[PDB]
Amino acid sequence: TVTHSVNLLEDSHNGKLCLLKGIAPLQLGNCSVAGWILGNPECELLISRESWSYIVEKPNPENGTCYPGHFADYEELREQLSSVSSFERFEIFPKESSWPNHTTTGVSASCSHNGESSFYKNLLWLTGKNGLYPNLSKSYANNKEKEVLVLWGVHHPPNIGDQRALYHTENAYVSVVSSHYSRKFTPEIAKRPKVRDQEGRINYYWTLLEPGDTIIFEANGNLIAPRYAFALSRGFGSGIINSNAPMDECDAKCQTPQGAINSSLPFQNVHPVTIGECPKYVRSAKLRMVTGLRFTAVGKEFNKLERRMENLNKKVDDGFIDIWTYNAELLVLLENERTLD
Amino acid sequence: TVTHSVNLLEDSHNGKLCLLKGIAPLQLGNCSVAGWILGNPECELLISRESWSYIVEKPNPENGTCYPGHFADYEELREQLSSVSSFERFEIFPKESSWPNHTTTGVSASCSHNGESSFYKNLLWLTGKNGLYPNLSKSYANNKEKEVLVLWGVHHPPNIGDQRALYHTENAYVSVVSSHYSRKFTPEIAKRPKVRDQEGRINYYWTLLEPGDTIIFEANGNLIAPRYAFALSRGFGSGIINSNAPMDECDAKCQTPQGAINSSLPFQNVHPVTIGECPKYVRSAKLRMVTGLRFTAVGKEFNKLERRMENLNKKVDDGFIDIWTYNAELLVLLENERTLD
Amino acid sequence: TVTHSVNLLEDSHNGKLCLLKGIAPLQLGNCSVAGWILGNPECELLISRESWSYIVEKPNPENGTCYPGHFADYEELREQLSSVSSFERFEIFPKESSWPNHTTTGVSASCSHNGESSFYKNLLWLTGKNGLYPNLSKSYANNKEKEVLVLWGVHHPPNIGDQRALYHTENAYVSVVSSHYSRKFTPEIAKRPKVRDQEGRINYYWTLLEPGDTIIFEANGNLIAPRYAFALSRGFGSGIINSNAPMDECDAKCQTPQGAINSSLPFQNVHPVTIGECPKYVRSAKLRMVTGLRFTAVGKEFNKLERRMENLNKKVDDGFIDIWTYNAELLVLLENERTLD
Ligand SMILES: *[C@@H]1O[C@H](CO)[C@@H](O[C@@H]2O[C@H](CO)[C@@H](O)[C@H](O)[C@H]2NC(C)=O)[C@H](O)[C@H]1NC(C)=O
Ligand SMILES: *[C@@H]1O[C@H](CO)[C@@H](O[C@@H]2O[C@H](CO)[C@@H](O)[C@H](O)[C@H]2NC(C)=O)[C@H](O)[C@H]1NC(C)=O
Ligand SMILES: *[C@@H]1O[C@H](CO)[C@@H](O[C@@H]2O[C@H](CO)[C@@H](O)[C@H](O)[C@H]2NC(C)=O)[C@H](O)[C@H]1NC(C)=O
Ligand SMILES: *[C@@H]1O[C@H](CO)[C@@H](O)[C@H](O)[C@H]1NC(C)=O
Ligand SMILES: *[C@@H]1O[C@H](CO)[C@@H](O)[C@H](O)[C@H]1NC(C)=O
Ligand SMILES: *[C@@H]1O[C@H](CO)[C@@H](O)[C@H](O)[C@H]1NC(C)=O
Ligand SMILES: *[C@@H]1O[C@H](CO)[C@@H](O)[C@H](O)[C@H]1NC(C)=O
Ligand SMILES: *[C@@H]1O[C@H](CO)[C@@H](O)[C@H](O)[C@H]1NC(C)=O
Ligand SMILES: *[C@@H]1O[C@H](CO)[C@@H](O)[C@H](O)[C@H]1NC(C)=O
Repeated sequence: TVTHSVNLLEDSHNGKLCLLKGIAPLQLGNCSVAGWILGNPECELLISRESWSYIVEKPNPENGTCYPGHFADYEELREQLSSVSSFERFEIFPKESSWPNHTTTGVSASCSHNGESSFYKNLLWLTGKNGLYPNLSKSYANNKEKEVLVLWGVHHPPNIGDQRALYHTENAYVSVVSSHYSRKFTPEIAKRPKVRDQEGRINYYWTLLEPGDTIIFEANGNLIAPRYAFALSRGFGSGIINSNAPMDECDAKCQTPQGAINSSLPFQNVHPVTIGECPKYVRSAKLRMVTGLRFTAVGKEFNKLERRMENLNKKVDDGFIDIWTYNAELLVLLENERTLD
Repeated sequence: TVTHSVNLLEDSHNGKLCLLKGIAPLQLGNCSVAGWILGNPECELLISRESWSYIVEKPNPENGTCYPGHFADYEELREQLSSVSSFERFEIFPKESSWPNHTTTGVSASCSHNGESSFYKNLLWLTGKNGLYPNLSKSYANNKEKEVLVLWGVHHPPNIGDQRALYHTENAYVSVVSSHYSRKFTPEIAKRPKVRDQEGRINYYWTLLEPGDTIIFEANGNLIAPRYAFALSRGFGSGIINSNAPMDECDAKCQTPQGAINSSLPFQNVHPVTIGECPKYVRSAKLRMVTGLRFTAVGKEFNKLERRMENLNKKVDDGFIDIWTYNAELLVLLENERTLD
Repeated sequence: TVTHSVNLLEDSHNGKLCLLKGIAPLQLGNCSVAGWILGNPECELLISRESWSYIVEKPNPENGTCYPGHFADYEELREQLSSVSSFERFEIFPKESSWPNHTTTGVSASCSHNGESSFYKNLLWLTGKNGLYPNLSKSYANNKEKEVLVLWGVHHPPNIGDQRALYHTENAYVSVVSSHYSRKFTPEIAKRPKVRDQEGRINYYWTLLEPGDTIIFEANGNLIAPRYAFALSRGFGSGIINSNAPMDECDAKCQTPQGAINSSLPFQNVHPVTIGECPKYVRSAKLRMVTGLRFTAVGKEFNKLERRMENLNKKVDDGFIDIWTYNAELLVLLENERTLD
């Protein structure tokens, strides 16, 4: 365009999910956030990962909720976990001593691992023993000085005989309480479409038990209790990135779902979603300054019933993306009009 | 302002709801979206309209929900239907063969047509027969390769005798299930203010059964079952316009609630809501460029309990409307300062 | 920077919560909005205040909900009350004649006043009498020509014996109905963490009964009925300000949580939240124009389960704050580049 000029825009991503500042992300792989937290057997991240720089999820992961059901506030949980830099996966309710008189080792084929029927690892499918499902009243007091992510579930069996078998009551209930949180779940029994060869459901629920707060579970049946929980360490700059790009042990300053960015420029256009010390996104292509003469992630953050939000958010993000872009162009269009003197 | 100048702003709307690209809108008239979908008798659009370019609703339509009650996620449904370019109204559950042993032809005065008591046309008010309301288990499998909008309802009668009469049970339930969607409704019996001379209620519910998914209804009473559903064809550019302006068989490129726009200009100010190839809205009035010398609809998108959203959305839309406007003015204010050379 | 210049930015707040246009705010003090509306005894604003220019709340007020429980749509109520310029606190259900055969004067230590156990003042804790809790069916018809804010509550006692004592039924219910509003509450009985030395809960509910609409309460127990309600007078410019700054009987044109603003300038940076005829916020510090040569409140508007909203709103507000700021700077940066001629 002119003899001397400087480009400000970076359009080249290394096409890989590098390290960030020398810390490594968490690759869920086939697994989704729901399976990871719940401990879907196919994930194997449980024992091995507790820290990262960012989380990596694939566009359409299939290994999430193995036993069909509704994961309440799934997207709110995603937004919670975006800011989690690390955590501690601890056995809030030890399987061995917490449930002496309840048949742990409830298992389903819908969650099979290596061919054998199994179940989530961070949860527990309680069932009666010796013909009893005695009322349970287990409690946990968050004394870890970090907010504790607790998971649990309620089994909505397909028929009354199944419930009578698992729990030996027709009219069971699940009560979960804390200092603020109070809720009661009754199982809904009904035949349903046979997802993953299973005709029942499990409703998955969660809450962030704050330090000092005490959470109580009461139940005469239908509880998928927690075996492990998570003590969360919040962190800025981290976040969740949806992508299927490969990784090497490259290190970078910025990261984006298509690839990392390792360049001094202020701007870029590969993708607005970004993590770390990164250039700022624009839609443009031609940011040249003459020197001579002649944010949050997106995509799965909202569910069916929230399409307003998405639209609104689509209206907002996209708006700003345009807005600043224009200004940026204008700024150079001004500056070139000036620095041509 | 100067000898030579070009105006960029269009402030003249033809005051009519023309055709768009030669396709005709859907004029609900007195009827609202709720009555249209539910099939409020006063609408008469059912047999006759299945396609359009945009939907037209009046500010305060009175012919919507004839039998009083809460239409769940009404606004979410509006946002769903904004993107519907057309659909197919089909008899998911034929009245004649789907309910052989249940008294169809339940009717109320609150939905009267031509003086005779009647009922919604896209719904069915089941009632017992021969002293029985046998449990029903009807199912539908979406094999139409398009997402299917299903409607239904639950009758909350004013008193226990009314329920015992209609359904011959005091403790009825309604279970609606799909691959994800699972829900259970119990009728709430109570005397209430006598809206449209009716002391009971009907809670209206809906869902988008995706292709291949199977929806099951179970009930021992209190079901207002569907007679017709809708297979949706999504479409960009379409949308919902709230207005009372008249129509002629004029054709236009753009449309707005006050009137259409047929002009080459890039900008305008008649209304931000617009459909089709349209000039872009601003608040301004004086966009002149010298050549010489000296989005989504709005208004009813949110309910009572969501006034944050509206405020937020009001904060956003109005913001951008201002923002760009300024820039536009600035752009000309700059350009005139330049093109005066 | 240059010999002649004018500053446009105001960075000095008087550090006090003055009057606005000569009208005085409402200082809740220790009390929060919830306690104020509910009538937490420690507030004493009830008899004495019904009008203001704005509301003042402290960052972490401790005197709100005295009897533990969930205040439904608390934040939506805050947003409702932001636009309330005044109201009329009237005894919708007179304690003396509305509940002849129900033991008013239910009291708890969790709401103690001056050492004596007491209870909210705008609510009523009904309890049985002479061994009966006869079904009640009290009603109110809004004939005040202003929307009426109604409050009520449901006692979820810690154990079945407590409920049997207060209400002499194990399976109570609370039905609240209006022309649109219909709802039913069943008490959930469970031992819980002993907040404010209380092991039960009260779920607080509200609604805006519009003029002409009739609200009906039905109950066989567990009702914390209303004693007073509020007829609301909407008003622009008013709002809610969260702060702990002191007050004098100073008068001002604008107000902000850190302090008032009394200055002619168009801009400022002390705080974006503002009330009244105020300069417009920016982040900047150096707005000088040469003449020579060389919105809504924020912070508590959303709850736990809504962190998307907050993020979104944080994304929006902060965005605009930046955006306009830039433009403003640009505008002067342009103008100085021009007015230096
Ligand atoms: C985990 O995902 C795998 C697939 O990624 C599931 O295994 C089977 O995958 C094939 C395709 O490779 C499907 O056709 C099968 O239907 C899958 N199995 C079943 C039983 O349907 C596996 O089921 C998933 N398991 C969990 C726990 O997520
Ligand atoms: C449809 O709306 C019409 C009015 O547009 C309703 O008919 C009556 O309208 C008059 C005013 O013209 C009202 O005073 C009456 O109260 C209305 N009827 C009743 C029974 O109140 C009609 O009821 C509506 N019907 C439906 C099914 O929407
Ligand atoms: C109102 O708030 C006061 C505190 O501002 C509460 O009174 C006690 O305050 C001290 C601290 O000054 C705490 O250590 C005590 O725990 C408080 N009392 C109790 C019983 O815990 C008072 O309880 C509050 N009351 C209401 C109705 O809000
Ligand atoms: C699922 O995970 C397994 C094990 O890592 C892998 O072999 C497979 O490729 C993954 N699924 C897909 C679609 O790649
Ligand atoms: C569990 O059951 C055994 C059965 O003998 C009993 O001895 C024991 O006390 C029970 N423990 C708990 C914690 O319920
Ligand atoms: C309602 O529809 C009827 C029939 O089209 C019409 O006569 C009437 O004018 C409509 N209502 C109003 C207020 O115009
Ligand atoms: C309906 O009832 C009739 C009564 O004789 C019975 O013959 C028939 O089998 C029933 N059909 C269904 C579908 O319930
Ligand atoms: C609570 O209110 C009382 C009475 O006005 C006051 O003495 C006390 O200082 C307030 N609390 C705090 C923390 O200031
Ligand atoms: C209240 O109870 C008394 C008991 O004698 C009875 O006389 C009176 O009719 C009752 N009133 C109401 C309103 O229930």
